[PDB]
Amino acid sequence: KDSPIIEANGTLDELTSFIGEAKHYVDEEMKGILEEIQNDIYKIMGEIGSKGKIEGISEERIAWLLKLILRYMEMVNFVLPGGTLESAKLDVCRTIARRALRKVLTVTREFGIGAEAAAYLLALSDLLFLLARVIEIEKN
Amino acid sequence: KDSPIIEANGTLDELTSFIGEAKHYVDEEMKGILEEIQNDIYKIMGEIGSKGKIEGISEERIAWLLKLILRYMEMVNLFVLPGGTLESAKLDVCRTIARRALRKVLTVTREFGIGAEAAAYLLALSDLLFLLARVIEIEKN
Amino acid sequence: KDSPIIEANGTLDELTSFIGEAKHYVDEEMKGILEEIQNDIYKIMGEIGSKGKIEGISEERIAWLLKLILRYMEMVNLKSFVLPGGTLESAKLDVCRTIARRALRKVLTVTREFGIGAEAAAYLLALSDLLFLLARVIEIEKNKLKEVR
Amino acid sequence: KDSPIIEANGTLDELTSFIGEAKHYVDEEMKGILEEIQNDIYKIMGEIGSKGKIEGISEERIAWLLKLILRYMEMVNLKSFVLPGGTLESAKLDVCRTIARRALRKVLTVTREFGIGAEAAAYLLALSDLLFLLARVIEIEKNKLKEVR
Amino acid sequence: KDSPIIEANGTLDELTSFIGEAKHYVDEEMKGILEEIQNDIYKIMGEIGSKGKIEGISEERIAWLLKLILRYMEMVNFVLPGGTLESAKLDVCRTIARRALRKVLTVTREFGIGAEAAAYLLALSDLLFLLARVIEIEKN
Amino acid sequence: KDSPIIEANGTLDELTSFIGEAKHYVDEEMKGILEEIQNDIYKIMGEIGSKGKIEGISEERIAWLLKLILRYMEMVNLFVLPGGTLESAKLDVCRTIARRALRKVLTVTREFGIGAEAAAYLLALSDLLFLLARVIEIEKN
Amino acid sequence: KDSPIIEANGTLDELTSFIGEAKHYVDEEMKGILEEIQNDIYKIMGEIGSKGKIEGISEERIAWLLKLILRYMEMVNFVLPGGTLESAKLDVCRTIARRALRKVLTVTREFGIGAEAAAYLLALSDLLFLLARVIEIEKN
Amino acid sequence: KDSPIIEANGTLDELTSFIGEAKHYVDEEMKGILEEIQNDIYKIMGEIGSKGKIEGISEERIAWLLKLILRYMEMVNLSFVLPGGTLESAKLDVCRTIARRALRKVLTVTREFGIGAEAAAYLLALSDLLFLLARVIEIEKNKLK
Amino acid sequence: KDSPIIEANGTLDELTSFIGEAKHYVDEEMKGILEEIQNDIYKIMGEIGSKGKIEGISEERIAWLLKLILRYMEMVNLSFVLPGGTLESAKLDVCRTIARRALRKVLTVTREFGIGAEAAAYLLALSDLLFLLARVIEIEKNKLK
Amino acid sequence: PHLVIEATANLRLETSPGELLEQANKALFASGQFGEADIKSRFVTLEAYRQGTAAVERAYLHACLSILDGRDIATRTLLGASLCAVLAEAVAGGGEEGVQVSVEVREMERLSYAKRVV
Amino acid sequence: PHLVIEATANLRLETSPGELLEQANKALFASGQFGEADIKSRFVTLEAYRQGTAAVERAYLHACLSILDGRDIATRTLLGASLCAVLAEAVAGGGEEGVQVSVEVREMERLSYAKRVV
Amino acid sequence: PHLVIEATANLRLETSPGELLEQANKALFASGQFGEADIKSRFVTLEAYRQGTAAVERAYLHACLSILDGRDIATRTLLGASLCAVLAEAVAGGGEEGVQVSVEVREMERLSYAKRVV
Amino acid sequence: PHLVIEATANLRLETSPGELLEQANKALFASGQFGEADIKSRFVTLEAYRQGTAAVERAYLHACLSILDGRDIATRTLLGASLCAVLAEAVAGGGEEGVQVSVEVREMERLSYAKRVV
Amino acid sequence: PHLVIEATANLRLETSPGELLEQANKALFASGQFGEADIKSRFVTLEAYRQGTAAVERAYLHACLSILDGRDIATRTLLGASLCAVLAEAVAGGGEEGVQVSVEVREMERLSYAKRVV
Amino acid sequence: PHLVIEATANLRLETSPGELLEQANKALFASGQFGEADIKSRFVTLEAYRQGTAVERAYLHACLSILDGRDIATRTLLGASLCAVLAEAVAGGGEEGVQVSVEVREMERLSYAKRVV
Ligand SMILES: [N+]
Repeated sequence: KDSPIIEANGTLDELTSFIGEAKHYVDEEMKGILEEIQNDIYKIMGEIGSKGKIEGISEERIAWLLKLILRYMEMVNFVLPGGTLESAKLDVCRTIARRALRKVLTVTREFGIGAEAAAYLLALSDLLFLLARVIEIEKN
Repeated sequence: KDSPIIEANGTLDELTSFIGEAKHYVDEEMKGILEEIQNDIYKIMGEIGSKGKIEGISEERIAWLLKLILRYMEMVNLFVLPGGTLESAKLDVCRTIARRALRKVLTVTREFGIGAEAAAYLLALSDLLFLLARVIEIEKN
Repeated sequence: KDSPIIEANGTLDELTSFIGEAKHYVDEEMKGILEEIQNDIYKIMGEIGSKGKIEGISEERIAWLLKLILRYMEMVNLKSFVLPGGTLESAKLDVCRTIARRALRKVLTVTREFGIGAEAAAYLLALSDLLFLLARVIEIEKNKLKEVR
Repeated sequence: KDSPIIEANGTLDELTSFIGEAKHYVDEEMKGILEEIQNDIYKIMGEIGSKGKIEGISEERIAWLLKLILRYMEMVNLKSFVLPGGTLESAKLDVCRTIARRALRKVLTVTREFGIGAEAAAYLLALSDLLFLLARVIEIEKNKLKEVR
Repeated sequence: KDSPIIEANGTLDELTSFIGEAKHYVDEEMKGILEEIQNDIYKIMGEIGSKGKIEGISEERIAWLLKLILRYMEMVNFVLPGGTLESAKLDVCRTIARRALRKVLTVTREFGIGAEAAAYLLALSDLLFLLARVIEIEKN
Repeated sequence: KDSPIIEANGTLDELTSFIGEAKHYVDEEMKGILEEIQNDIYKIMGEIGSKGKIEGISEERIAWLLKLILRYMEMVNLFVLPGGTLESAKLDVCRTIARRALRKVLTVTREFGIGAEAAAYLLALSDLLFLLARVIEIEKN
Repeated sequence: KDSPIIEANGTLDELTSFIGEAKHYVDEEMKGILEEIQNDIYKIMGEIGSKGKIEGISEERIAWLLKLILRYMEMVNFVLPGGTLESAKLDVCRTIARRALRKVLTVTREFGIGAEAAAYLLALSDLLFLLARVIEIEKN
Repeated sequence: KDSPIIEANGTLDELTSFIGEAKHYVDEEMKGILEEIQNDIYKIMGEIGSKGKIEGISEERIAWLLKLILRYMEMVNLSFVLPGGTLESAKLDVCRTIARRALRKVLTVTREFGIGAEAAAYLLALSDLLFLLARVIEIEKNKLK
Repeated sequence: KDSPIIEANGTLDELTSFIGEAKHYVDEEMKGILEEIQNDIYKIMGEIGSKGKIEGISEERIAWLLKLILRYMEMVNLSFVLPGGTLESAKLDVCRTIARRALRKVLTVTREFGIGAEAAAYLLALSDLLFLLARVIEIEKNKLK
Repeated sequence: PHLVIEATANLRLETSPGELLEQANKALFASGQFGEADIKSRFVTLEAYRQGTAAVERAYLHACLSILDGRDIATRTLLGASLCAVLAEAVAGGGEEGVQVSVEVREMERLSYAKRVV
Repeated sequence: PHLVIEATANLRLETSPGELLEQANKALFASGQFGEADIKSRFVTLEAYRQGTAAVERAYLHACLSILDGRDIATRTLLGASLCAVLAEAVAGGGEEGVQVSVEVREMERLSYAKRVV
Repeated sequence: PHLVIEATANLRLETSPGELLEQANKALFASGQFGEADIKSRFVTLEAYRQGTAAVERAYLHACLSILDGRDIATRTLLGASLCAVLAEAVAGGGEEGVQVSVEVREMERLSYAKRVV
Repeated sequence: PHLVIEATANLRLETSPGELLEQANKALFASGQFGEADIKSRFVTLEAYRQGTAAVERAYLHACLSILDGRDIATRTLLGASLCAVLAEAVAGGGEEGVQVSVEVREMERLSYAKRVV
Repeated sequence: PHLVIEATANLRLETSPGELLEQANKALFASGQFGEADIKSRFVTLEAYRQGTAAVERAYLHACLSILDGRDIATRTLLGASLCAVLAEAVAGGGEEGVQVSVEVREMERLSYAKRVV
Repeated sequence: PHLVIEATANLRLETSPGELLEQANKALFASGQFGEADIKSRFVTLEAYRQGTAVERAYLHACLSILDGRDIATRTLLGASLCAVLAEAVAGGGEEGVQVSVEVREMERLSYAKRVV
């Protein structure tokens, strides 16, 4: 397929792989959340890789991210990344999510698809920041 | 010193470093395989960094990957989420980094006409890494 | 706004995150050094993200890296090329080294297009050299040098 | 949205409209054939207008045209080039033939830029060949072949 | 003059010529309508050919098309073009009107004139579709 | 096989086909004239399709059009709407198609340096067709 | 620095120099106004020359021009430039202000800075027109 | 009068002029061969100069070069040698390099205008033949560098 | 097979062919000099033709040209003169201009591919030497135009 | 699409606001560009307004049609012309002089647009 | 940024207009793009409205978010999606069928924009 | 041109809405860009509004000027600055802190624009 | 042009190989692209073949049409489709499931092509 | 995809042509690029062959894989290398010296390609 | 390089197919483009063939496959060289002239694989 498509799909694949590594360092609630995110990323790769022929994530999936963001915002009040080993993994995933976002933005600009996926990745990176801070705050 | 060369060389360096990390999470047999792969990547970096002046990997090295691919294909019934175990997650990461390196090498091949064998190797590598990751999950669960 | 800026800032962010992970695998002195590096990267991100409007790293920060490089060169006398990741700890540093190089590539693009970030680039180059040395030192200490075949 | 798409769809639309006019000047069998062609063109417009998202004509539709072409070739044994429009009826078909060629030119532009519509193009080429034959057959039947001077 | 101008004027000339042929196959009411349209097209060619120096059609002419469209919409409830010989002529004119529209759109994009003329041609093509269907419906 | 050649050739083919239709609506004298014109167009298509390798229309053919133009100019007092009669409407259509063909041939002339005589012929043809259309309307009303 | 920056700064410098000449031909009230304008122009050159690093004129400075414009509009009801020697100087300054405006507009289009400065120069040119007419009207 | 056409025609003209000089230093057999080549070049210039309107050399002319190449090949069995072992063979080495220069010009015409492929093939074979003729003269005189 | 490489190689080939012709009109000393130059050109063609994969001429070869330039310079003390005072010197004037044509082609390769600078220096010095050799022949025969 | 019609309080109409909205929706539908259910229109009476600076009594009528981008200039112009004709015909009078009627057509960014049915 | 929410008078909401505006502002803030004090939102009830042409009872809910330009399409889309989720959840019902909820995000020209604090 | 001024209900002004609209129209005319009769302005009081998320009492004042495209950035900026000065001066106070005053200038597509005088 | 038809030995045809070639040549001539005598076709029976990895018995039929370059994609596609129709209709059966019929159209380089009549 | 394997009659293989084809098809499927049923291979023994001009006994083994276009150079190169390894391993010997094994990968034009299932 | 020569069964050659293959390889070597051991040729007799639609006809076709990278002059010369060999090898066949043709095609060098066992 097209180079921007290949690069976007590949970087999304890298993202879900790093999340797949991170989910072994968090508790069962966060593990459940990360695996839903992996399912969403797989859905996104389908849409992007097929240049929009196959449907991607719904608005509801973004709405689901917003609900979690609002939840963890309640717990979180300039810090170095990786206060703990666990939070460090989520900080890595966060930056990979932004890297995937940049790749998807190129596809959106060129091909006019993946706007919803881009929004999802942006919100995801925000959630990952929050999750990393919640872990650190619990561990003082 | 061309940017595509530098980018391809750098991303190959990143690949062998992540493989260097993963090999501490696998058994002795798999560690042996990953260290052979690290040596192959060093040879590839030599060829690309020299713009084809230095010889790269032999086709015997691609054949070696192909042998291992045929071998592990039998213990894998080919969709599941990446990172079933911590160990297999490490290999899934390496696989995606191998694909990233492949994209950079492809750019070199199209612009300078070198690294076609290297690119074939990396594509084969990425498929093997997928299989190794699935094999680990199976031999654990 | 500018894609090269965004890409450089994003990749620097990824670098300090991987360093954030690695610092839990090294000893206290190296942890202290890695955390100073995280602060330097934060300073670099502020300058790049602002296109040279907010001040970046001072030349003293580069002098600091060079001091450490000279210190650890005394401990590393390699006869050959070695495979990355002789130990788990050194592998994390090798990963950080390559990400630093990837960050350097992005910052170089910014320097050539906008004329800012040369000192930042110099810092990243020296950082990648230091990370190589630290990786090898750890492997020396545990006798885990794996020479290239 | 895309001008080549819009132009190809518009010209296909013009083709089926001229065929729509011509079919009132031919006999029942030819009318039936021309109406099948109108339906094929409608299918082609749906695919092109959607940039290959909705399925276009099947290969069987091209096989169908080829069957008719082979059938009518048996009836046409021209020794020379002929002037278009020996009769009023055949003139309408000659007009349709040239519009089909104009449609083919527009669809070819779409194929070369978007990589879709090759089968549609093949269909239009065969259609123009069939329309030539039908025009001549009518002129044979009424003995109105006007050879080029 | 300029090539896009020449092409637009020529295609408009082709349009009014095809309408001039069609008006001999319709009844007296539709004939009256088609001849008004020919007068409007002549006005448009003046504006386009003079690159905007001479005034083109007024908003009222477009308003006149809208009134007819709303009228014949009342009578008309996916069909092959050319159900009758008469309706076939109007279907031809419709497609020529769209071809003229594409040519005028190029002029509008390049020279910033003929927007009103483009709107007129779009509405005209809609009216011609309706007129073709009304004829067929009366003839069953 | 160049696109401008193909487009010019195709549009000339469309022109002679519409003339082929119109000639069934005119009297014998006019039919004779239109069939001579169809022959001229066939000769023009030969030259353009061959990129100038084959000879086109002679200047005698342009002179012939000019003779007819001077002739019919006298029975026409040169603004009226196209298609006064059904018959004249057919010629008005042919005239505009002749102009469309002229635009395509002009593109060929400017890009390949051939077809200048063909273009002059088509321009003259379009003027004659205008006159024939008006003459029909006059000889009817 | 960059050529558009150099050209904008230089033309602004030319503007304040011509104003500096003109202020010796007007009365004390207009002289006070022109010298404020020279201070504003100096502020603008700082912002433009530093490519936006140094702050330029405030909204209040534009508001100050508007107040003067509204004032002199009350006194002023197609005339040749330079009815008097004095008004001729202000007419010159007006046209130089427009020339500076064109130069600053290029900088704004290219570098995204100097929009406020451009607005100021536009309003300034209007004020200078008014001042020139007020002088002539007093002198009949 | 397109520049690549003019340059290709001009260089072919230069080639046949140098061959015309060379043929006064070779024996009668090679002189006859060189004059046939001059006639083929004349035919090639007509085709290129007319942008392919006039027919160029035939496949038979290329086959003729090949027959001579095969003939003189069995006399030559060289390591690499310095050009111009003798005055006579030096003249042929010059013609060979002019033929290659002509080939380069013709290749530009072929790539841009789609004509002259056969002509280009002819010039390539010609340069091969001229190489052989040169060595044959040197071998016969025992003057291989 | 990049066009500038092919053209540079081809023109160097033309140069060594003309030198090969010229060496049959000069005395034994200059003939020996011209043959060394032919060997250096062969080495240069290997480097350029391989896009720098094969080593080209050394600095020593340029220094050798310079030594000869200094040697023949003390024999030449010219106003400007017309080329080809004698038949023999005319042959060298031709080679000098071919060397300059070769230099131009090599310069394009250097600017585009970053190789051949030494080769270019060699060809520049060579053209200077050939100028000197030509005048020396004319001075000795008393035929300076 | 979304249509907003603004009328100064001193404007007299030949029909009710409701009837005017119905006519506008029928005209918009007659373009053939939109599904019937997608045409959403509203009418606003301006109670606090000033036209110009002169002490003259004036009334105006303005409409803003918002559509998703993607349509060409011919369509955008036809929509504005259609609406303007409907609005102008609806005007009985107002103020001490002629009534200015105007219609804008603007485009909403499709890529970022969000829509749901509850 | 400036947010306008328009609701037809026949639309039933699960919360008050006030509570809805609060939820919208919290969602906008959660994007991380804006300072708290910069989010200005307003709610409008449409009293004179028509949806379509059919004699069917319908209600709709529309929002327009206006932000200064400079943000990328990902951000603009996230803002619209966030708001659309908040609005859709707030809908209890209306009319005789489903309720169309829509959100536009538009960009204000930053270069010409004027802002002051008094 | 069309000017809309929106003020929260808790905003106190130094003058009436009417006087404010008059001042705005005089400022717009003083730009020299428009015919007197073409300047149409309206004032809206926001009854249902929320600024931010904090439990703080705040008031704001916003204006949107819509002009036909074609004018350069200098003119668009001057218009916004002129209006912003007029609005800021009109503010007496509101809420428990400073009042945010803002002005947007937007461009209407001229090619598709429709205007008539009845 | 040159046509090669390959059929697995287990493929059952409706006619002889010779008649299939005649039908293929007629279809190629009906394109109007070639002089009659220039159409050269050959048929090959494959005795050693494998399709896929499964144990199921399969038959397949493949053709490769080689033509001089210069013709457009419409012509190349029509030639392939025409040949495919002829080949498919000639298949009676073979193997234990469906028979895959496929046709490639490839282009020979015209510039370097050599042809002579002896 | 279509694979043709050509072997000189004097070439000795370790396995039957049937088994070699099965190994080749398995290797192609391991690429992950093709559906199992789409891999069609055949083996041909050459009876009239010449290699070079020397009077030395020589055997060679050659394969040509044809695939539809669209795959990148890495995939093509991998496919070639995979097949070459399989063929090389199957060689037992032949002639008086080494056996040259070669594999070409070529691309069929996808746009004009025709396929049917009967 | 790989050369395939196809001859209809009714074609009469001046020599055996083996001799023809030897002449072809010699002509190919005389191009100077290939190593002797690299030139591989094969001959095939077509037993099932049709030419045109009407008549006894014989034809002779060759396809030369070479690795890409050589210019059009070289490709055209290779084709013309083989065509001369093939044409001269025809003694007759059929009731009319014998069409002889040669294609030169290019194999993609980047993806090409080769090994010596
Ligand atoms: N070929």
